[PDB]
Amino acid sequence: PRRIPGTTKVTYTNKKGRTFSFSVPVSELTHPQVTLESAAGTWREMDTSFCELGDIEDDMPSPVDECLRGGSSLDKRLIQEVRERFVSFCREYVLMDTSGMKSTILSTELNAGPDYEHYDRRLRRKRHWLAIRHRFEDVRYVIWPDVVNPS
Amino acid sequence: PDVCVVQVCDHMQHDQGVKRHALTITYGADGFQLRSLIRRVRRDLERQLSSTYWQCYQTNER
Amino acid sequence: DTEQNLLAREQHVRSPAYRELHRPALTNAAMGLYGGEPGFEKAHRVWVDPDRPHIKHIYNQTALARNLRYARYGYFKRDMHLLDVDKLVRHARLLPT
Amino acid sequence: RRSRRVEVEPGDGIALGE
Amino acid sequence: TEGTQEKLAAAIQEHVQDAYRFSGPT
Amino acid sequence: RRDPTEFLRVLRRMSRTTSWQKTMLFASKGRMVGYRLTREHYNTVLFSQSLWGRALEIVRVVRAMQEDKVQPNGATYYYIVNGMGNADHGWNYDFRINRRLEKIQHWRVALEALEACEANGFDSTDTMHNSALITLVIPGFNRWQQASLLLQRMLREDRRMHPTMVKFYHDCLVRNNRPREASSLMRLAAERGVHGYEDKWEADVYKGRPLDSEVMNESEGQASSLAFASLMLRGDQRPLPENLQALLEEETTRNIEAERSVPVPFSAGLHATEINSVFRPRVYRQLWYKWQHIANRYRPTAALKRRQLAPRDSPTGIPGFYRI
RNA sequence: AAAAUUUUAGGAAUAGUUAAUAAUAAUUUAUAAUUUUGAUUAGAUUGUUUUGUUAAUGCUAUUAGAUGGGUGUGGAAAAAUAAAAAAAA
Ligand SMILES: [Mg+2]
Repeated sequence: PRRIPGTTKVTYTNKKGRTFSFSVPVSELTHPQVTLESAAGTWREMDTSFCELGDIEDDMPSPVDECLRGGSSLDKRLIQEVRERFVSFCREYVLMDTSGMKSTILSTELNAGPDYEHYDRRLRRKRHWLAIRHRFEDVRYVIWPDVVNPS
Repeated sequence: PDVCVVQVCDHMQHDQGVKRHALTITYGADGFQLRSLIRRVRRDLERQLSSTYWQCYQTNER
Repeated sequence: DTEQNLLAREQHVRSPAYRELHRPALTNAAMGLYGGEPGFEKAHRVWVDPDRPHIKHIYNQTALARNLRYARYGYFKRDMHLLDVDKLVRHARLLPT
Repeated sequence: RRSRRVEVEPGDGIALGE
Repeated sequence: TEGTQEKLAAAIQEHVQDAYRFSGPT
Repeated sequence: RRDPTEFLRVLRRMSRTTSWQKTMLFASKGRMVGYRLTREHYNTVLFSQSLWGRALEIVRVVRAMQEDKVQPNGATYYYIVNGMGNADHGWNYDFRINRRLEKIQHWRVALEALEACEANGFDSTDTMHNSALITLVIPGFNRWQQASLLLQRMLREDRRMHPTMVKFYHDCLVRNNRPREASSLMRLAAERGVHGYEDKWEADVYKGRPLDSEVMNESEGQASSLAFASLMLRGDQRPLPENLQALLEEETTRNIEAERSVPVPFSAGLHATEINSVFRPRVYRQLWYKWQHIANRYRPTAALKRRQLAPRDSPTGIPGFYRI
């Protein structure tokens, strides 16, 4: 914690021309001026890219999505992390408990997805398979690079 | 500024016949360090206040 | 020549305004409680497209939700600047000459 | 009431003399 | 194809009036 | 479009009177007809979702608030972190309540709001940090490493622990086989004066033992005491020779995994903490918002009996009380 | 295991969902299932030619019971308390 100095010196010139220092007691602010409705644009926002919702226009957020967001892919343990996350993703897709999940064509879900109550029973496995496909198109050259020491 | 008016107002209701306090400290101008003031209030009340739960935090610049 | 009109219809269907306008009816868990609150004790207004319906059996013959009388010409005279006249000729009742 | 500083202040500017 | 946005605005405004029915009087 | 003050006046009432679905319908469809939603519009919507504990709806409001370039204040972060703690969880008989809560990272949004509260300059409250620790700990979630580091910096900021947070965090550590972290939690809550824990104080049997993390990097790098530093002795015990003790140490680690692999036949694959642990917030049983109840479990059905509030063949004003 | 018969002064949607199945323990298929001949939820709620009344195929009353996480024991959970149901001379 840094303490406020309290006093400041400002330069004042008289009518003759002599300059000296007014000592002004000043204190700094501590709280942001957020009560005004004007938006400056300089505030740290909250990340919500990892959340899974019922947005059918998006993909299901996998952990591999945070591993391909602009890192150094030539690092070896990052390749191992990508590999084990894709293995866990495919294994949790294969060993998924499909007891209550049913996929019948319902007419009322035409201009939307399945409803919010039937997300886990209708939308979950299809979004999981589409996420597996869309990650396989991004990862298959990292785990299995083309033949020209390996990672 | 050269003058400063402060207000210490707590609203005392009756929660099952027992008093509960909702206390607000309000300054008159900006610059006065409330973040350093609250930790002085917070250190004093950790030994002297017997209740279930209590908070102390800064809501505005004043 | 038909590929342009078919692709335009297929892109009009997948537009977000068409999918927002033709949303299904809101459930009772989506509206709120079991009832008593005005405005949230029923569902909202459901709009259907007669060529690509998102519900089966567009019309009904119930006592209170009876809607065959509201499909006739005159209720679509409110919006003739936005109207589609081929859908008006195919799906309307009591049209004049 | 704010105590007077031991240095000069802008509040003493009218006492500076024009 | 072009007049679906104003129809959507009229539908959402009707839904907002049906939600305004919660307030009751005035 | 009527008056925008009338639009805010109905939004002020529905967050105050009725449930969470009314403010989500009004603010979303009101945004599509052109009502400019300011911060006081989003704070009333986020008050209603934080009360009912809608963890999916808080993410959808905070996505729309950042799209409209509305800067949140400290009252907004007070509703985001406290609203993730009020989320429904737990298990009915073999039926998981709110199984879609796990794929949302609602513990991470409650942690993201705490980082964005301190970075923007606001002062986070003591009930935010207790509600942020709850979201890592609740029986659908096993995150005790992150909850210990959150509790470690909570004591350095001179916060006081909530009695609901200690009840959840003690049950998470005994579920994840941590008796040292659970005995140090009951020892901590008794010394700080947490209500309900002033009688539960346990002796520290791990006083001479080092931490489990510093054992592991020491084993990678006195050589007789290097391999058996993790082995716990009573004082009246001595180790074997190192060729005999290492054959005995792998005897125990194959017997522990043999006893942990056999399933209990009537548990549905659940720990005994998670059996009969259905959670809904305090709004579900005849109660409204209070600040000191962060993640308040709904009161039992034995609190309000029927036929003592209204006579026979007469309606009672409790529509959803006895329904769990 | 089946048929069968409930009520709401201001009447609308419902779903761990229907059928098939080389499928105990459903990674599949389907134009699936309930409901305006009144469903689901919410309110009230053991039912019962046993009660009362009347000239009355009308109106009006009810107290036999049961109980998916307390223990996989036991043939059967009905088990934390009952003046008999006399419980191995
Ligand atoms: Mg088949």
